[PDB]
Amino acid sequence: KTFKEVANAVKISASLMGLKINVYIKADKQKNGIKANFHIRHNIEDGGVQLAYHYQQNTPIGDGPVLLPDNHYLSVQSKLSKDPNEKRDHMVLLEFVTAAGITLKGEELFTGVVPILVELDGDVNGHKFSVSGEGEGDATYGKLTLKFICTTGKLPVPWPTLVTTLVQCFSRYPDHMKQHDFFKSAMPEGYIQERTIFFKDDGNYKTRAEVKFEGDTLVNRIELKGIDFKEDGNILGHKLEYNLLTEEQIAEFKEAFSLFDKDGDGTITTKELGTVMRSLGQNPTEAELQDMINEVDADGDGTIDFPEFLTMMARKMKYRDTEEEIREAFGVFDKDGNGYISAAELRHVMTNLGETDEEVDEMIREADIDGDGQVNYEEFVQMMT
Ligand SMILES: [Ca+2]
Ligand SMILES: [Ca+2]
Ligand SMILES: [Ca+2]
Ligand SMILES: [Ca+2]
Repeated sequence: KTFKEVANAVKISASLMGLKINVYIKADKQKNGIKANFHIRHNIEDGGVQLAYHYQQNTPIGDGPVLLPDNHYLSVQSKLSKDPNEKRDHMVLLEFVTAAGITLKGEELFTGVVPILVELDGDVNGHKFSVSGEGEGDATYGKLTLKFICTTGKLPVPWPTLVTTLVQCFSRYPDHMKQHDFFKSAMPEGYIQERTIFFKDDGNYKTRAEVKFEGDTLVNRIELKGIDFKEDGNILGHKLEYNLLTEEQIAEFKEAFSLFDKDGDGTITTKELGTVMRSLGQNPTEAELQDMINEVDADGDGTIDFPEFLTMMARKMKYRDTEEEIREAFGVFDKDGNGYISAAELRHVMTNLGETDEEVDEMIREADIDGDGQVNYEEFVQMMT
């Protein structure tokens, strides 16, 4: 087992304990609708991550009865691409969205393929823009395919920052979760979707959208206002990467999986998760272990099977680690907090994980760029590439 593999297991253990990557939906009885919260992580060019914290409210347009759900989440897989024959400033989007997080007439409008139209008018720090999108949704699979054009010329913000704003009625709700689909229940009259999106260390978007059928088209009409942005920051300075899977990356995912799946049955149970977390000096309760599993447990059986684990690792490719998360993983090895992983510290962790003085020294010696016999933060980072 390499230093890289053990560090990777340590990061995934902390991710399973703490990372919240889903779209969390709650009933809002006062508004006869829902609230949601989630965050997005945008990759900054030449390294680092820009966090976008989303707060959402949805309220029905009509007086008809709607479904108010139990707490649950949407799990989003999105791919951004370019149309090689498109000269206009554009974004091609493919998304698969599935509801989970509940353990084991409007819906009728979504059993086939539904044309979509999106229209956005934006104003960020007084830079105005418009976007038009079209494509189709196939809620049977939770599938969206859209192409968007900036109709005003050059988009003054990165396309990725508009993805969440630019139709959750296309989400796939599993059969055991159909009563919890507010979005389809509000159709065809539709819903108002409002957000505030906080770009950490930068300004915020405020959005208001009407999502409803106009004939047999699902239309999303949006207004967006951004205030308090930095003209040279990551958004108005265009410093976010547009978009982002090797056999090697998959094999690394599997090596991590097999450290949790100690009985080799192809699933990770609360007991198995607990065993690893206790070995890294955490002490989660049964209820907390069940909540960790729930974040990843697509089928709601109460375990993480192998494909569930690989889906989570694939989705985590859009959630680049923050300094604070990497410092936390470093800290599991750097138990005395002095900024240096000693051979003693690496042996303590390796031992606790059930993996010779020469083998430990050898591991240090590989990561130890500066030759001091210890691993500092910068060397830890470099070792994980
Ligand atoms: Ca197992
Ligand atoms: Ca499962
Ligand atoms: Ca230390
Ligand atoms: Ca060193």
